[PDB]
Amino acid sequence: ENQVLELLIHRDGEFQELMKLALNQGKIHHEMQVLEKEVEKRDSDIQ
Amino acid sequence: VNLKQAILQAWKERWSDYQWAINMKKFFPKGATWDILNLADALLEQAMIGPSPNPLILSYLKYAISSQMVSYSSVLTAISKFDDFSRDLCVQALLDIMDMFCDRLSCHGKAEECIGLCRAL
Amino acid sequence: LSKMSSLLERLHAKFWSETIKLVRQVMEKQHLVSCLETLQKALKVTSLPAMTDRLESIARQNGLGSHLSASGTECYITSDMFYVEVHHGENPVSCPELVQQLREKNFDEFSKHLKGLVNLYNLPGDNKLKTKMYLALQSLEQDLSKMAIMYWKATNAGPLDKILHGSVGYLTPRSGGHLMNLKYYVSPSDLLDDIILHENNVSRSLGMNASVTIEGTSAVYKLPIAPLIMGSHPVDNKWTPSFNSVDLPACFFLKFPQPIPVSRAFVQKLQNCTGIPLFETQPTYAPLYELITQFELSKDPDPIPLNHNMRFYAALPGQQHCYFLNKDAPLPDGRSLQGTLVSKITFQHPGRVPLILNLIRHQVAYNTLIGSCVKRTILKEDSPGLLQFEVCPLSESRFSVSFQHPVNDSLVCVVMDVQDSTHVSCKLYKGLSDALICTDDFIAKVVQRCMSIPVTMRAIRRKAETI
Repeated sequence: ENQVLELLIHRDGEFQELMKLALNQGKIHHEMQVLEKEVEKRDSDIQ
Repeated sequence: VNLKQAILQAWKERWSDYQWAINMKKFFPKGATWDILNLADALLEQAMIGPSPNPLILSYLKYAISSQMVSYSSVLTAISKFDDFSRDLCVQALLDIMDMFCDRLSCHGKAEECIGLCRAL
Repeated sequence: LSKMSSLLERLHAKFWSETIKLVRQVMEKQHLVSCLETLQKALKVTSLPAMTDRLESIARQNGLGSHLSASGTECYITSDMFYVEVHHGENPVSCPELVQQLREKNFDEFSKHLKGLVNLYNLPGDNKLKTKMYLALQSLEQDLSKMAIMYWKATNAGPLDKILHGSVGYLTPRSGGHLMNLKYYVSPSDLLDDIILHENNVSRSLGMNASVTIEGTSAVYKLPIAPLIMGSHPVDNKWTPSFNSVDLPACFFLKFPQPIPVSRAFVQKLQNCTGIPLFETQPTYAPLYELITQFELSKDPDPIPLNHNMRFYAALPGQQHCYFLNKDAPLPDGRSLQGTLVSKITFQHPGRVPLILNLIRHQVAYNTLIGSCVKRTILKEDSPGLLQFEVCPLSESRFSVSFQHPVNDSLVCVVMDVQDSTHVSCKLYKGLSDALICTDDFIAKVVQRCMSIPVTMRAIRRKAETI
């Protein structure tokens, strides 16, 4: 059939977009953790 | 009910021959049997303006000739008055118009109208 | 909606090595795979085998014998053409254009170029006469190059005189898929976009072109294989007598991308100029007003017809024009200005092209002048202004526009007659009881600078109002 051949291509054109989405949040993970560092030390500083 | 003013309005939008005739009556309450007006003469003045005479004025002249209430004498006098032989198109058109209604020359009316027809001829 | 059914079938079947074993057993003992490959070709990961597959698929659609010798160097082989990228002779020229499409992702234009090279040989020849036929073709472009060289020797002016008013037209010699094309016209409206400089780096679609090339014809004709021009006049060109020559069943054709509306007298003066009939059978002649309106409505595509009803509207910054083309006007000959559409021109020897293109230029100029009134703009039933204009032809290459006096009440007629490609004379007809409006030379200069009826009407209106 041919309706599924495009359907693979339709799925093909979206995970490559989704592949960089996981990579984008990888740089994001580094950003979130650093913020907590001063949150915790600040909490101790006010405590 | 001025001749030029009504003819321009008739010319601006394409009208059939009967509609223009119907309309002309509406424009002026007192027709006075097309004598003072010189309607046949007025059409000629519009016709000769262009290098090639427009067919719609010629058709209006034909319709006026068709009605018995338009004298043949006035048309003949108006045609004879123009002359000046500028170009072949105008003389050919006048030749066709003259060829259309000749050979009958029937006049109905008073005797002085017949006398005027003789002078026009 | 078949995705859900496919998922259900997959779930049913999901409850491999066996398949591989079965295929292996079949292997030990068509177009569908090619279709899958060419459908996957568009998104192929950029790499050398991927471009090899892309080129082989392109050859498959084009019918070229797909033969490969390496991963980087490929050869296109067919009956009489042979092109290598990294017959009956060597490679013509290493044109930079094909390298330009090949080095980038411009394979569609590359495929069209290959199809054009193939179409150069759509001939019914026996691979020897065809060979000779293409050899003759060379002779023709040499002769037209000599014509252009002679005209350049005539005067060291700009390419504007080369295109508009000159023998033949501007040259773009054949290179790859683009054939040798001749520029003969650009309209002043098309000349200015949004003042365009006309230096040598002019595009091919900037206006319209006129290609000359060979297609097979039903008749057999005597054509020169060798170049026909060997001696050159100081300012003229003389064609030496033919026969080498032999009765080759083909003819030289001048191809137009789009048809031009041409009057009947143009057709008979065309056979007067050439002698070969343009139309095999007699076509149906119609007044060229509808033809020109349909032609120049195609310069601005729209799927929805305008429903103009021969009442055309024109929008100007200060004026609004209502136009009546007034088709079937009574000419002295008794008929109207009947016209047809032309797309192809037939000719025997390269000595016929200048007069043919001059007549084409005159007809195109007249058609553009007539069709300047043709517009897609609508400003319906506007009581202020809305001047009424009527177009009426008088003779071949002649017409007139009759309209009410802008100030007075009598009619006024302006008659136009086209002399040459860029030559148009103008005359005025006015009543006995009227005032001065304009001069004929002024109207002629306006026509020569714009070539558009509404602009001329605007100029006349302004000059009469200033008085």
